[PDB]
Amino acid sequence: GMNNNMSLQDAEWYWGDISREEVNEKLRDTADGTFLVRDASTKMHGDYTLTLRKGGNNKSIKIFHRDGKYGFSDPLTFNSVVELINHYRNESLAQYNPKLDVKLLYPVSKY
Repeated sequence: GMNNNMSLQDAEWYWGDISREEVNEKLRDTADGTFLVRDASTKMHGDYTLTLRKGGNNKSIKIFHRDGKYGFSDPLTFNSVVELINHYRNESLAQYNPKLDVKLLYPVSKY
């Protein structure tokens, strides 16, 4: 019984662990809505870093992973950027953090 439930590993927007330099290439044109997920914010509840464009600049708005999962609006159970992004871009980014309301509506990927 091969139960092949592939929710999220490599979305056409998602990265995981990168720098500013490939955030320079993806956050080039933009001023709003541009997710990717870099490193450089790893300590308390959150390893990788949902860097979002705000008025021309790459602002690191890091995920609530806790140990390694996904769930910001959820009690640490969502487990997929693809559904932790469907629910968030079609609603509000004041459900994640109420200091911004954009809603991840312009992410990039190289070409």
